[PDB]
Amino acid sequence: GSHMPLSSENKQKLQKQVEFYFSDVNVQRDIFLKGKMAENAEGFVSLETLLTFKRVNSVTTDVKEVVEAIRPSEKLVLSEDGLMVRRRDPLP
Repeated sequence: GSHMPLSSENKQKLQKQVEFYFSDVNVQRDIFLKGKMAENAEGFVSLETLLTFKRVNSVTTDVKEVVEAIRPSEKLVLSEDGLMVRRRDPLP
């Protein structure tokens, strides 16, 4: 969308896609994602990593748009510097 913005509705759609990858059901089956989460004790995963996932990549290629899409979430928490995101809740 280099030429057009990511609307509020599309931000909400992307928000749910990020929540999808981090959901209790999915995360427990994702060896790659769990591997990234285990790189630090807070379970933070870089937004650039998220940009490589299909459901995110089809919507945006800019970490800054991912930050705006994610912020409203009550299931995810952004790092102080806005370059990473983690689950609000501990692994099941």
